[PDB]
Amino acid sequence: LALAVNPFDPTFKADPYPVYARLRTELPIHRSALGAWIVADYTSCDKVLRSRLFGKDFANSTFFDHLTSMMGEDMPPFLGLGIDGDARPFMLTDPPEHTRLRGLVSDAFTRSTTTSMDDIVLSAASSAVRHLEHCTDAVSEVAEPFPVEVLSSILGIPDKDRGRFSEWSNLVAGVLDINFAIPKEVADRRSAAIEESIDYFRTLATSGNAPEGLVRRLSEVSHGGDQLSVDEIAATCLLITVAGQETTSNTIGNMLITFSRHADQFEQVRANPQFIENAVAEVLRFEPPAHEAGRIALEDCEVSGANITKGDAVMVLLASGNREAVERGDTFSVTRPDVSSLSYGRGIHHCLGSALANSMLQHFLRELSQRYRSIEVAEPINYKPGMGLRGPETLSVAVSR
Ligand code: HEM
Ligand SMILES: CC(C)=C[C@H](O)C/C(C)=C/CC/C(C)=C/Cc1c(C)[nH]c2ccccc2c1=O
Repeated sequence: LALAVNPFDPTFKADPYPVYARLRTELPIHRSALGAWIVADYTSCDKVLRSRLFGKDFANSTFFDHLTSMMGEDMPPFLGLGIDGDARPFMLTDPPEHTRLRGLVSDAFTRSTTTSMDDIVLSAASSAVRHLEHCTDAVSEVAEPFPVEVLSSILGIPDKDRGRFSEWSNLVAGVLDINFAIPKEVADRRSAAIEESIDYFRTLATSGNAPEGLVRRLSEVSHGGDQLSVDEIAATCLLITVAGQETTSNTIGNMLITFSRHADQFEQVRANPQFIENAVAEVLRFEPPAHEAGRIALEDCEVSGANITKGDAVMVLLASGNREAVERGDTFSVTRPDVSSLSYGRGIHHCLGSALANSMLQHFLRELSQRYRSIEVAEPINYKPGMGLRGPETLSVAVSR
């Protein structure tokens, strides 16, 4: 009973795994009575992410009404409060809408993320890996600019707007997570940036020669007469700008913390470079940037003797499931000839950007291990606030050639 009260943030934040452990041995599923259900075991986690009895129409759910009443506080700007009720082009939706949007978007997205763009991912990774030896904070000087540079290039942001995009990208990044520890002027400041980047994205799309890249390809995509509207194109641009920022930056920070804590596993990478991909999957497993994915039951349901009611919110603990996805799951091992993970979700909503995040993370680690013999981060680590995401706020790293 005192286990439930334990998720979250009484510096459950700083280390949640032993508590995730308690959950799996004792209380695999429970009503949070903050509001939602909480799910901790690999098998049910997979099961719920995959099932067509669970969806993501979050704006039309009672969940935020409930959360807000419980918190006694107004919702901060959040992806999927959508824009004006319409959370749809944010993929916080179910078939047949999600199906239509996913198909059109992923067709353009892949064409903008092929091995032709690889050189610029490497360039961004190596610059960042290089910045690490003369930075004060690896979060704001290295992890956060790397995905901003990459996405700017994927999207075809013109040279002149790079400064504008990077500023927007900064205000919007926290709109991925829920955080009720956000003053007013900052909600506003962040709201303006949702509005201004949607304004800008429309205009770039309707205005022919957007450079080669995603904005332009989102315009050209056509599946037998079917095609994205211009508000769909701009909302998708924003979704992609938010989706790929803090997930990627948190993971760069967490990767760093993890090789600091396990110097031998790093040694393995620098000495065995054929394991670079397996190591990335392992970081993402051991320290995922998102500890939860969310679902809404579309139907009264049974998931392992638990009784879920139409319209209940279900919090899927990706971070917990992962710790039992492989044998000895509490050991960080980059040599796992395996790497089963929930960090990208499963089923129809499987992270669309996951080949790109993997590419980014792999080039980053490859440059990292080729450039440096050791990395050490100063302990203890301060983590960003928020409900579902986990990664460091600041980071001091010592590095050696
Ligand atoms: C950095 C590592 C990343 C992780 C750990 C991550 C994780 C996620 C997770 C947990 C979801 C929810 C999946 C579910 O509900 O089952 C998601 C969805 C999504 N992600 Fe990411 N992501 C990452 C990087 C990216 C990047 C770089 C992009 C874009 C460039 C991206 C674009 C999206 C999109 C568009 C969706 C919605 C998919 C849908 O509903 O069909 N992801 N990803
Ligand atoms: C998934 C979801 C809507 C969860 C809850 O409603 C709110 C919550 C506590 C979120 C924390 C982080 C979060 C939104 C995680 C899953 C997820 C990620 C990582 N990226 C996305 C990108 C685009 C669209 C949806 C998601 C998503 O749901």
